[PDB]
Amino acid sequence: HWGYGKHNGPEHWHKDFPIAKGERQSPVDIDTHTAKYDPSLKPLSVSYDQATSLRILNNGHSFQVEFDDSQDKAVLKGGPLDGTYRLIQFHFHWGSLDGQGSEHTVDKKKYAAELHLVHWNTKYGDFGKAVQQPDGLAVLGIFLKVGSAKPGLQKVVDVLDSIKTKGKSADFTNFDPRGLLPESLDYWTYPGSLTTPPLLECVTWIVLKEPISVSSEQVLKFRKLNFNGEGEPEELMVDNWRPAQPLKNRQIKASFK
Ligand SMILES: CC(=O)/N=c1\sc(S(N)(=O)=O)nn1C
Ligand SMILES: [Zn+2]
Repeated sequence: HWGYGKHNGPEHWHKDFPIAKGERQSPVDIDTHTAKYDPSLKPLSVSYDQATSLRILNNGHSFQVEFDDSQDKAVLKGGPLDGTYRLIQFHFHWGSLDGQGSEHTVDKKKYAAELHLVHWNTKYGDFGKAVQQPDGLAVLGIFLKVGSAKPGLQKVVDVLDSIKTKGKSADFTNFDPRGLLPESLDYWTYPGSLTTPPLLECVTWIVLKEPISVSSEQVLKFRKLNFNGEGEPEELMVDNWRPAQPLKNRQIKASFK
């Protein structure tokens, strides 16, 4: 099975998922001096006031918080998007050390972690259909840097002990994802892919310029999770990030000058 270890990590994925060597793979390095300002780009519209969180799960590759996406409760619109995209879950990627952990890089700089807010395009009716379309998903990427604690993240950090191993889940209601956003919504955007298998090239990536800061104690907690299931030999959940992929025939656009 695929993973992030030496024998089943990102450089092995292409044997089971040949699109790994595809034309619009993610993540990528964002070169700030060659990104193109596009003033036709609209401001992002984030409407999370009615979000309904349900559950948090250790999926063996990360942990994810799931939302009710049965109606237009929490949606993303605007930006480079046409149409409305519903939030279905968020998850993180992080490192073993503070100098690594993000998937995207900015002028080759890595961040300590990267938050992904995953949304799907409601014109396709459900998530499984949306991933088969080039404009099926929109993922909001937010960088984490180590510094001062983020209050809005503590409720997440506090329940990780209850989902330590693969396949564990816990009730996680009334979580407000607005507490995870930076102050500014300026962004870069490019067409790309899911960054874990099946690596489908169905994503409009929206990567926020401004990182959020978390404390060392907060990220430490991330690092105490386990890839393994209960009763199995312990393998700490760290470095669950894919390296930057070739940009190839793509342009990164910026919403800001
Ligand atoms: C949200 C979901 O069900 N899946 C995902 S989201 C994703 S990511 N990391 O956001 O590009 N990769 N995969 C496989
Ligand atoms: Zn992700």
